[PDB]
Amino acid sequence: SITENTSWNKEFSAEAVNGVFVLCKSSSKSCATNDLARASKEYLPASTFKIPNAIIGLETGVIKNEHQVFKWDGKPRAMKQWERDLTLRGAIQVSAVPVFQQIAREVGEVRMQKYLKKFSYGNQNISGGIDKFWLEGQLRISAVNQVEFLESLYLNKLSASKENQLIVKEALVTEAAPEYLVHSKTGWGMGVTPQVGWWVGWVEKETEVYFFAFNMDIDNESKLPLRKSIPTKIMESEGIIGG
Amino acid sequence: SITENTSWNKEFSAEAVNGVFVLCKSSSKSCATNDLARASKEYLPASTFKIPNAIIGLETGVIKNEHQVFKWDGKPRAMKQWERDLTLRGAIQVSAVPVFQQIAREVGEVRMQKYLKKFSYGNQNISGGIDKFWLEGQLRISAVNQVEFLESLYLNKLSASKENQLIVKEALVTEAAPEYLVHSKTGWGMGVTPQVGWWVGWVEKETEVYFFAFNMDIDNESKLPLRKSIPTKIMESEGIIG
Ligand SMILES: *C(=O)[C@@H]([C@@H]1N=C(C(=O)O)[C@@H](S[C@@H]2CN[C@H](C(=O)N(C)C)C2)[C@@H]1C)[C@@H](C)O
Ligand SMILES: *C(=O)[C@@H]([C@@H]1N=C(C(=O)O)[C@@H](S[C@@H]2CN[C@H](C(=O)N(C)C)C2)[C@@H]1C)[C@@H](C)O
Repeated sequence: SITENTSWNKEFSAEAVNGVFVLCKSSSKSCATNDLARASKEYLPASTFKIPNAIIGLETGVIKNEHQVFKWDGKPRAMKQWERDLTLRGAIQVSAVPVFQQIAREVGEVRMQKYLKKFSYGNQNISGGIDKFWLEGQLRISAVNQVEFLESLYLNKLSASKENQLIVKEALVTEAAPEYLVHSKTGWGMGVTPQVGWWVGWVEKETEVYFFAFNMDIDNESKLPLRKSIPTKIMESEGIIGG
Repeated sequence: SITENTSWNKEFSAEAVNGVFVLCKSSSKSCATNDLARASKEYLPASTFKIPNAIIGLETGVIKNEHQVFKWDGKPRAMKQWERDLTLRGAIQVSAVPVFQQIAREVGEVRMQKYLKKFSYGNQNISGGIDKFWLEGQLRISAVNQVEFLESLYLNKLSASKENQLIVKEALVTEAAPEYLVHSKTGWGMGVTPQVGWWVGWVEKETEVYFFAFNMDIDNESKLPLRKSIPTKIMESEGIIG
């Protein structure tokens, strides 16, 4: 149920990219990858962890509803993009880590641990501090596991209410056309070596659905756009993205 | 306390059309329009009815859940874009009336009437045949009432499950950026005279929300793009777009 698509490393060679793409039609029982070994290798989730963190935040009541506004207290934040009040969708889409760090502290270790067990989320290792484990701690997850987790979310089959799964799904829409709809989330983990870049999500086109996860080593910061463009080119070539 | 902004009319006269835009910031208690009278006048909803129809289809269980596929039976349809299997978002986004006429049939008049009452939807008149009333029947709704209805949907305050309100909201997304999200639906009602063009929806911009509803008299298909361009120009003047 996972096959190595040699037809794909051609897209990684031009930019000298060490990375993996996993692409599954309908279910995680029909996947292909450019690299079987790397597909199952676990990497720091970085900002992709905002997807389970948001679901857990809602399930525990730490996050009130999709209308909650996370107010900026005026204190300097690492990125200018974070120095403003944010909705839940805004916090996710601009990757506002201080909002999610506060959410993780309020969830707490015991509940965080349990929910990552219920979600089968990577190595389920939350060592390194309740507000740091997905940034520079021990949590690790593979591209295959990402696509299993997102398929569950799409189907409302995670161990969470359908309502809370639906709230997080709308928060992840990144491209909307009358032809197709994309839900997705990037990551850049600078707290590990090599640094890791992610783009994960799913595409609904016509009456089909494709789940994907991409990660790569980030050799330098100017390579960051490849985390979306390489998988985008692959999916465009297969007809998955595009009208 | 809806306010009249007469300067907005320049956008209609620039394009030789008659119509109304209603725009509200935060809630339906802070609204402005170019034409106070027309803002409250009721017009056939046409394809904008797919919003309540979708919600009612899910509430009644006619639509199983968000992943329902509406299979095309091979019989010819009025638009080639409807001759295919469609998801709920697909059917809404291409305005596939045959899908919604089958939903309305299965819902039935008694349940359709009950929900339009709960939703305070226009004159709630579903005379005209169960699969025709919003296309050539007696149903009529104003721009103000569309904004009130969509405000209730945004807030999950319609008389339907939160889940089903969320499902239809995702089906209505038409533009997405990290801090800017648009949910919207067009309409063209040619089963009435004059014909009516609509665009209704709401914009979530940073932490603010703006609800809107636009309609205009349509001679024919050629003026349909104005349903988006006139609202876009007014909302730009209000600082919402850029
Ligand atoms: C997540 O993995 C980490 C964050 N992801 C980043 C990235 O993808 O560049 C940055 S935050 C960045 C601020 N400008 C961007 C934006 O506003 N949009 C793309 C909408 C995102 C950061 C390193 C971290 C939070 O773990
Ligand atoms: C609804 O008001 C009516 C429909 N609205 C139409 C319109 O706005 O032109 C047409 S269907 C139209 C065909 N192409 C459009 C589209 O976005 N795609 C093909 C992607 C949809 C129709 C008269 C009616 C169904 O009530």
